[PDB]
Amino acid sequence: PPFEYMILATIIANCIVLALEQHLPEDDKTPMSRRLEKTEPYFIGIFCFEAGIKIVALGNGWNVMDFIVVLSGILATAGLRTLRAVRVLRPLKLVSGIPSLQIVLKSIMKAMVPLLQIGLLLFFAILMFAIIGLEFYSGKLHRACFMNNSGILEGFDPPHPCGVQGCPAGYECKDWIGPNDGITQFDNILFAVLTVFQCITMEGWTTVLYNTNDALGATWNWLYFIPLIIIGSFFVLNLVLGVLSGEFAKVKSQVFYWIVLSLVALNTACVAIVHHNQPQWLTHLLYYAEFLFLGLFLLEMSLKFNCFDFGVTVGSIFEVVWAIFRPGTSFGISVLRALRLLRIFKITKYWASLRNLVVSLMSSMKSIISLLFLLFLFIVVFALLGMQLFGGRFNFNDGTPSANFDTFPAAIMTVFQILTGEDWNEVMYNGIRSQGGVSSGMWSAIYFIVLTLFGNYTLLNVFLAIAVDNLANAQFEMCILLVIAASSIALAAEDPVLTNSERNKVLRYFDYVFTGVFTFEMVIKMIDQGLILLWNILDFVVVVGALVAFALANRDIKTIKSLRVLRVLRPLKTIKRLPKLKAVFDCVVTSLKNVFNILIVYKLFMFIFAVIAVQLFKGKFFYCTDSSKDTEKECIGNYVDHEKNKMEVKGREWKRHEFHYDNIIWALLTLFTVSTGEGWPQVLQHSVDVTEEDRGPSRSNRMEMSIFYVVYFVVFPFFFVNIFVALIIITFQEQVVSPSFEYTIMAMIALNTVVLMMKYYSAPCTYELALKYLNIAFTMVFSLECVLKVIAFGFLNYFRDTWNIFDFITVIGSITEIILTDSKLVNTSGFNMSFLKLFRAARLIKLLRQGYTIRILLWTFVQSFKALPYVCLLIAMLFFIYAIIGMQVFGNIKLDEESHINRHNNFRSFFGSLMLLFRSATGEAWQEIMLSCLGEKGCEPDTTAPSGQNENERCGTDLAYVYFVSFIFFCSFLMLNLFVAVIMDNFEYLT
Amino acid sequence: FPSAVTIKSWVDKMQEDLVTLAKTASGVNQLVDIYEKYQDLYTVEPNNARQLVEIAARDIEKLLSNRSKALVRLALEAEKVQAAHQWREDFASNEVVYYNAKDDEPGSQRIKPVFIEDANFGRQISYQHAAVHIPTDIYEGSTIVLNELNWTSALDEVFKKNREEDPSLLWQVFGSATGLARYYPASPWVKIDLYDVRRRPWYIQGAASPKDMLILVDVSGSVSGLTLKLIRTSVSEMLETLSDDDFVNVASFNSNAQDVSCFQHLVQANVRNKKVLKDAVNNITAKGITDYKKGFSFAFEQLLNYNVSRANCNKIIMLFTDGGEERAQEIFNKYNKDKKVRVFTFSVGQHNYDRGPIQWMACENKGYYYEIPSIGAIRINTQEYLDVLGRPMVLAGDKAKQVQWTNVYLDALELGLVITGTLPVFNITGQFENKTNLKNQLILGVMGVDVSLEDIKRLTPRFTLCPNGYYFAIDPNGYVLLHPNLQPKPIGVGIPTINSQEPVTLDFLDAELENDIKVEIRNKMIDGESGEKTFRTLVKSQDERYIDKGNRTYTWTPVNGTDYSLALVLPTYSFYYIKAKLEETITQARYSETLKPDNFEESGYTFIAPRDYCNDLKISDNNTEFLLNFNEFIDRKTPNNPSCNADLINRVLLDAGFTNELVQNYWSKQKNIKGVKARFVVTDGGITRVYPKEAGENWQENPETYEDSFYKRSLDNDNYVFTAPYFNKSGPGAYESGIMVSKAVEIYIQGKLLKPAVVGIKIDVNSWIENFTKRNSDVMDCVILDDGGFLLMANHDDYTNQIGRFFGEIDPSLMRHLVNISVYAFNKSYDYQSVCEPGAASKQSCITEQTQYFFDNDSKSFSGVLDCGNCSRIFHGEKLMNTNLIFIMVESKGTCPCDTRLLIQAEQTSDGPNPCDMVKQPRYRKGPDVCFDNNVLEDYTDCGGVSG
Ligand SMILES: *[C@@H]1O[C@H](CO)[C@@H](O[C@@H]2O[C@H](CO)[C@@H](O[C@@H]3O[C@H](CO)[C@@H](O[C@@H]4O[C@H](CO)[C@@H](O)[C@H](O)[C@H]4NC(C)=O)[C@H](O)[C@H]3NC(C)=O)[C@H](O)[C@H]2NC(C)=O)[C@H](O)[C@H]1NC(C)=O
Ligand SMILES: *[C@@H]1O[C@H](CO)[C@@H](O[C@@H]2O[C@H](CO)[C@@H](O)[C@H](O)[C@H]2NC(C)=O)[C@H](O)[C@H]1NC(C)=O
Ligand SMILES: *[C@@H]1O[C@H](CO)[C@@H](O)[C@H](O)[C@H]1NC(C)=O
Ligand SMILES: [Ca+2]
Ligand SMILES: [Ca+2]
Repeated sequence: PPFEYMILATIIANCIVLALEQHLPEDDKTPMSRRLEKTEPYFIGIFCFEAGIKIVALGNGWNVMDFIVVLSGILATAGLRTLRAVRVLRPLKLVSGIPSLQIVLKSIMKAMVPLLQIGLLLFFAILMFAIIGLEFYSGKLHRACFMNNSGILEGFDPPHPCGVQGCPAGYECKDWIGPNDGITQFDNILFAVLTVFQCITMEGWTTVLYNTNDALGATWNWLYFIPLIIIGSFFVLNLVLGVLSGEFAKVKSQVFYWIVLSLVALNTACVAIVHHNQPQWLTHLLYYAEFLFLGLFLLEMSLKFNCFDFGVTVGSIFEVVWAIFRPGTSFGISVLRALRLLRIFKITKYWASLRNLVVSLMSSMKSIISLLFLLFLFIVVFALLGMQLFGGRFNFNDGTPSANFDTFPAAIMTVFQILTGEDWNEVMYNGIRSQGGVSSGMWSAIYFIVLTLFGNYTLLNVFLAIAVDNLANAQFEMCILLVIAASSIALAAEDPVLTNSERNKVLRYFDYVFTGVFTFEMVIKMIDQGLILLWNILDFVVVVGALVAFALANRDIKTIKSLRVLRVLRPLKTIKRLPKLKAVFDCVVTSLKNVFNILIVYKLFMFIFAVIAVQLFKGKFFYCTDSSKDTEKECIGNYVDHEKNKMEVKGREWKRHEFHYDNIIWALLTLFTVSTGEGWPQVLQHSVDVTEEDRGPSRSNRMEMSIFYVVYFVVFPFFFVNIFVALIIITFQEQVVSPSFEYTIMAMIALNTVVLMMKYYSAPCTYELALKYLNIAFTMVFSLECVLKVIAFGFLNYFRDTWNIFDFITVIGSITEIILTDSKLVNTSGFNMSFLKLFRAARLIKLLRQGYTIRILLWTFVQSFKALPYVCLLIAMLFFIYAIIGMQVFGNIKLDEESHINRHNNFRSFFGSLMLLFRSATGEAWQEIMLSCLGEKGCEPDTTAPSGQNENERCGTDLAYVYFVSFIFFCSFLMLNLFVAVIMDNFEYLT
Repeated sequence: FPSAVTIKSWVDKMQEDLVTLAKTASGVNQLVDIYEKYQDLYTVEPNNARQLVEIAARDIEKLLSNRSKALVRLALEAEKVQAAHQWREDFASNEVVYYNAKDDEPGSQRIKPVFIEDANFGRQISYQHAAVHIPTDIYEGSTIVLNELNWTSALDEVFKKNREEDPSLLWQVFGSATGLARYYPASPWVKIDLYDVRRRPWYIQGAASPKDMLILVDVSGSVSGLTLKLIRTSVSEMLETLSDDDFVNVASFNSNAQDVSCFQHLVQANVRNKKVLKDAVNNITAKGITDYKKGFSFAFEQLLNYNVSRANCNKIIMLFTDGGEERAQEIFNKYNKDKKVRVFTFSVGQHNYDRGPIQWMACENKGYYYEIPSIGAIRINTQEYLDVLGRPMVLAGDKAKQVQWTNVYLDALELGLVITGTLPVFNITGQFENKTNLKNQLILGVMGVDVSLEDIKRLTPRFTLCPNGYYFAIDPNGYVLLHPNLQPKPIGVGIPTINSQEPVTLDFLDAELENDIKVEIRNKMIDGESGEKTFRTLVKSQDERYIDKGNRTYTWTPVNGTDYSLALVLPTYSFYYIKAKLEETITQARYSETLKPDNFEESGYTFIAPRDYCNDLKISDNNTEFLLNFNEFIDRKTPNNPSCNADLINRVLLDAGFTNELVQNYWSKQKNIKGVKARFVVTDGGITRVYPKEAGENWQENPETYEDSFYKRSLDNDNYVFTAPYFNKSGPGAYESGIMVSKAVEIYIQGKLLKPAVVGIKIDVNSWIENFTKRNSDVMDCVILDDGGFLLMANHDDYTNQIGRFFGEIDPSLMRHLVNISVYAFNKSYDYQSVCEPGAASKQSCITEQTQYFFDNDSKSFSGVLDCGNCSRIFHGEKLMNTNLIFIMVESKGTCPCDTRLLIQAEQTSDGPNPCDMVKQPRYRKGPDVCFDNNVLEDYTDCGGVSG
């Protein structure tokens, strides 16, 4: 019957109505929202009517949902927590309307059985670091130095905690609410779990590390935070993709063709030369050439990826005609004709390879059309829930944020941003603040935690669906080696600032003898091999560069420094010496060769998107320092600045946003930064506000520009990125004894863990006494159990098991901690013993695995570091090399606030450089760091080497672009290779 | 309890002793005898009040006429110069030469002036050119500012010509509508400089006619957050542009329209009402659903009241919203069918709501549309409606060119209290052929000229009349142009809690004690008419401690040039004054010889009055070097006095001769008296002589005779007057000075009463207390009080330590009972110009409640019993004859264990009077009779959004 289609149309109309209304703060309603409320009974009338029709003949979980919805609806109009089960959940009944989406939903929910079990480990690993950080960071983040002396407030825009460090410029610190308005701190177990979880997703973890860095000291906090990123997120992300694959496993002339192929190579060059402030004659030339190309393409269409070249060529005529009658914005569709660059492979061979690639691509793309729609329905439901929860509540005294839930497009944009996982902590802070603050609004973090968990469950199932389809489309050496290590070590112990200091004084001669040994190896190898009769050329160029640097060492301030960078290649020659590292390098190179074909089409699509974005935005990203001025002519002079409640006089400057689309190269860089995922909400905010070619931006001028970023995020990161890992995997298949005592000890340690997770700040004194007494009782019980085990099992044979040895180690450490905790005259405030708390916080390390949690894991249960974890040595070498290069190049930049090169993050020291590189690899503000490490920057003062010049030359180079881009590209590629190597490790187990 | 007759006899003995000692020591009778025995070195002349008031009014009118002539010349020349301009688009080849102030660039070249030091200005000035002030937000070098500088450079010639015509001319300034101000003479500008010439009160008063502004604030839910505080700041800044001739009210609406404050109708928009409205607006919350119809109907109803006093002029509605879809066309088609009310609308905050209906209703009712997206735009967008309001004024033509005078305000360039003339300047370009009429509906700017209050004070001499007499001029609003109680400080309002913009508007009824006769006189003066009234009133002394009753004669007349009204207050015994007639140099030399400081041991320490005797004599505020300068000048300058007025000199030398001969003939006979510590005489000439030269360093009195509180107190009273010393070690003299007494010298020349001087002594406290004993009696204490309830001494020798203290601050019960039985009367006032210590939540200025006590009845004996609870307090009270002292005896307070709240008569900070009910019965005032609105020729086809 057609009675079902009428219900479907009604559901569509109700979804459209729900997508129309907006929420205003403080019981305010727009006049349009009154009309929508008028048609509440009409929509629910037939939803209650359909229940009666289906109840007189039927007497599944979807009918339950519809009944719940209608029951909540009828009770909602009698008068409000009940107006959420009938509104935000109503679009979900579209799934029950049709059986296709019902079958699709059953395909993705049947793959979560191995995923829910392994996700329990992530919660249990989060519980570890929550307890560990609770005993070390509790209540130690409540002192930030303001000292206004006039308004007893202010200070630093990011508040700087004192702890035991002391604010350098002076000041003193009274009570402080907390780092992120008192939300991101380890006060109790619930706060610690949220802080650990929000930094296991690599969002704001650096801010958390730095907040505890200047409150306790920069010595041991890295030991807590680096493993939390490595063993917390790197392993879990690897584990979920590993276990998800576990279920997956088991005209006709050639001359005319050449002419038309070369002709389309000029259409792309004509749209790739468009740039801001181009000459007017260039504009006229391109205006003529566009019409000429369109006419020629239409003529050859009349004469004659045939379908792709059909709509694209025809679309240009419509685009030119439609825009002619409306002078203004020009979206651009002509560059879509560039897809014919794929049909050029037959000339350069590998044509069949591109055919297989493109066939797999279109086959995989479609295989997700139903899952993508099912994905979008959940996005709509979550956006509606956020509107019902945070709608009209983000109107703060400082202005409403760009990521709000006031209107349906805004809520959709915010939900999409949180799903991409970028800056979701900021939106969660805003929601917590809106719902009341830390005192009463912490219940709204559940919405963002649940939504974030679905963002990973989103890409996981989409990646799984790609791989399933992709199979269907498949048919004296030691001494010379040690002298390299000594030279590499000597490369790291330098001061980039103090060019003439004792360390450099004693290191120049060390470098001289290293070069002497290297040239001895040079000279001894020119007789055995007879020159020429490969990386030996690399060794030769390194040695000749060293010789040249020595030659013109004895002008010498900037020219000679570039030659000294060549010595950072000393760790590279270790690859040839080690056969075990040579194999890993060979595997990396062959993996790059195997996947290089997809990189070509990826680059082509990136070029197309950048060309589209150049015409879409171009010179619209300019702005003036004060919002009043809208053009460069008026943006001149001085203006009064009311920012941050402080009145000041500043000069007006016509500036440009850091990341823009003026050139093709600038657009490519911006798109790459967006693809990495960092800073893309800011780019979207800048792009939405564009007004005209040479005018200042106006907020939310055109919100339709977010469609570009939605399509870009659907295509490039969500689809092309996991095509690499999927196709690499495709080319991969072919290569004491009593029961009561045992029960009590297992149950007793459960109580100790519970006792462990109840310490909290500002607890009553009697609470602390009870906690201490419980700890003492548990320690005594453990000592009694250990002495019983020793008596009944023999002292020497007691340590015959690793678990028993570990348990005995903690018990002795527990006794030592208990005795020394109270102490008396041996307080020794200097000798503050704290590391023995690790045994108390690791008792659960043994309490775990009641069954087989490890076995539940795949990479952890099966041999992890069998042989493939040898690739980890290659990543360490890359980090070392880039840290050395950064120290040598950017190591002398002057540190300042209001920039991403400062005391917390800089290149001054080797370990600071490694921390910066790790932060960039995880990805926090690597684009901002690259911006800070640019040319004409301040220079750190050189007390040594006295001279009459102060400014001399400006430190900071313009090679930061290539440096950072290449670094993160190499890091991502090596991470992908590490993942496929772990797949190597567990190949036998999964079969 | 002693008998009444015995106490009366004891009091009679004490008062007889005190009076006899004062009479025989001060030597008043000798001074009277000598004054009546000479009668030849001076003549008595009348002080006819009517002629004096007429002369002063004519002088003030002439001064304001000079200022009006200068203003007219400047305005006409500016109009003519601007009519012939070319509007060059480039100034790189033809640089503009001008001096920019506040400097320590392409398109223009600076000027380096000499900056000589010149009198009548406290700063460095240059007469060679005119300075230019450009506000921070406005950039010099743009086309508008460069064209303005080029066409306004022609005003320097007129500035110089005006200066040469009247050398006693203060700042002349032309305030451009562009934003820059060009003033002459050139002088450097005074943290962040927020000055803007378009917000100054004189510019606001010259830009447009008075208005009837009514502010509508949308307080629906959608305005909560940043836009709410933006709206609050915008409303405060908009209120800051309103003067005392405008009437304003603030309303809010969210599905219901109501007033944000206690006013309920249009109010006078003075400082108090403006502060009340600001405090009410800063405490509103956003909640509900907008309803434009209700709010607009409420505003239109409040603009059509006419029950209360209004301006009967520009009626404007300020709508502060964010956006919406409702247009409320029916409301506008109902109330203002003929469009008699302009509607100005503002869109505040960053939002994306529909601005269509807002713009439509803005520029359909002859109004304008403005946008305030941030804090920076608040200051500029809240002053631009005066361009719209001024279109009928410019369209009127020559009729709308009248010099207007502002309220007394502190000068922006640190010159003191000044008033400013004002004349608008019209864009007349294209009027030769009468074809443009498109940008000629805006004023070019406003011309202004400053008049210092010292110039007006110079035209009303006060040294020919007694210190109790004075002049004062009044406003049509009732404020005082000049008055003895007007001070160069801002008037306070509210309480100064901490966690030069406003004028000094002091009403006549707040300058001195209010009365029904005072109100009638003020009303008769405001509307403008001659008159004269003599009556009996109570006047407050200079120190806020005493109130005295005296007969006054008020003579007033209007100044014909302007709307001011001038009155002269003149008591009895002051219609005739002493004028010295003498021209022989021998007498002048023999009178001036007794003034050198070295000749003080045999004549007594002599003070001088820092009066303006002539230009070459500088006032130093030292009185140790001023006297030396004065007598050196009189021994050096020729007696003919070519440039030194001889009336003051002759008076001071005659009075010096009289005082010296009195000291030599009488005081030198008795070198020391056991009961007298110092003997002083203060005269109308301006000299105070203290017989004991030593006593000199203890004389903490103003050298000027006309500023001595005891002098006026003794002038008013017939009998002797006792002055209570200060308290809490306000200086030396608690025990080393004594109790001051005084007595006015009455003189009869030909049966005509004259009071030229006062004499008195400083009675030693020890001798008087010893005579009082003839001590530490715990059964009873006997005290002596004066007019004001101030202690002189007691019998416990513990009240004696707290000398000169209010009797209620130590024994509140007896003081309260004395007030209750109507032996003392008290009146409270408000001091709107008083420095206040900041409170909780430098120093600020706030209202202060002042109280004074004085004798109520003429009865002499007051006896009764105080009932303080389960105890009896028997007492008696007797007032000493021929003085201002009262002797009361009470029993010890220790017997009756009771203690009430202490009664304090001091500078009590306060916040009243409450202005919610003040506006219900406002004081009478007269508004301007000239209005400019509703011209048919007005364009009003330009909204605020079509231009954008
Ligand atoms: C007193 O009134 C007179 C007129 O009654 C007035 O003189 C007029 O001044 C304006 C400039 O402010 C002249 O405008 C010319 O015409 C247009 C309009 O400004 C300008 O062309 C561009 O116009 C756009 C907007 O339409 C503007 O954004 C842009 O800046 C303008 N300039 C460009 C693009 O270069 C012309 O440039 C401008 N002429 C020149 C030489 O710049 C009127 O022509 C003047 N009218 C007359 C009759 O002379 C005068 O300013 C008023 N006095 C004061 C103090 O303002
Ligand atoms: C406006 O600027 C112009 C150009 O600077 C002035 O015109 C010049 O004035 C000088 C001085 O009298 C003459 O010598 C030139 O011949 C004028 N014309 C030029 C330079 O082209 C003009 O005087 C200025 N307006 C006013 C009111 O000063
Ligand atoms: C200015 O006013 C005075 C009186 O105050 C008058 O005598 C004089 O004529 C006026 N004009 C000039 C130029 O002084
Ligand atoms: Ca991030
Ligand atoms: Ca609203």
